[PDB]
Amino acid sequence: GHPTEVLCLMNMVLPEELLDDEEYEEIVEDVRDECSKYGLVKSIEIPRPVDGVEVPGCGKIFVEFTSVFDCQKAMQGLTGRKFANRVVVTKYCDPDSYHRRDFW
Amino acid sequence: MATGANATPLDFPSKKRKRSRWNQDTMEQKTVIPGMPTVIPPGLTREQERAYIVQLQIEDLTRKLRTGDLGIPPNPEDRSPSPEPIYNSEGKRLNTREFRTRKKLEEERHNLITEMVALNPDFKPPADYKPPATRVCDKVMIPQD
Repeated sequence: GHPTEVLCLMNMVLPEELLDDEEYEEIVEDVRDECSKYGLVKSIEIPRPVDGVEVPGCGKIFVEFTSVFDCQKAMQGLTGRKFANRVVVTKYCDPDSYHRRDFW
Repeated sequence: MATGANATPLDFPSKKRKRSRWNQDTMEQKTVIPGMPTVIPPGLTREQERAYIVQLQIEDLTRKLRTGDLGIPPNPEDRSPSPEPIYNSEGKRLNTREFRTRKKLEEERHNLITEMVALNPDFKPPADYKPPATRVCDKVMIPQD
């Protein structure tokens, strides 16, 4: 009673990082190629506060998956890892909220 | 071919094998294994979610101060030199770097402690964490009516 459709990626992105063009392209690209190892990933939604435009809420990103099958086998292997020096808290997200970027 | 061709830009998928973005052990050899799921269960609150997340970060932070597991520096390329916001009268000559790192770690943990205690009043902080204010005198006095 948890699988929805899209994967969630928390505790692995700071607002001081999602503000640079180098850091951004580094996360979106890597996170993409990685997420595309357990199945198929439609897209990826990662906030990018414009000079601090979307800071009040920044810190949580994710990817739009195609099926919960691979989404499950993915998060089950992403939990307990480390983006750099902090344990990544992975979870599940509703495709609906994703579309509206409601972040729920 | 009929008329003209569009084709595709030549670019093979990179960022596959160069920099690990899903490690677990740093500063030392891989042997210390953290065993705790991060996924959050269906049927909680936004406050409790943080408490569950932060508890894991608190223990992992404490792990860091306990063994010295830092791994990568907070600022690899330092910005423009800037002093401290806190007023300090004087420091030790033997102790300063060590403490700066370890205390900073405690502050990371404490940041989460304060948050988790606010989110959950029943939360039990780690034993090494001490409540601020050393206080004066011995025990409590007696108010008379």
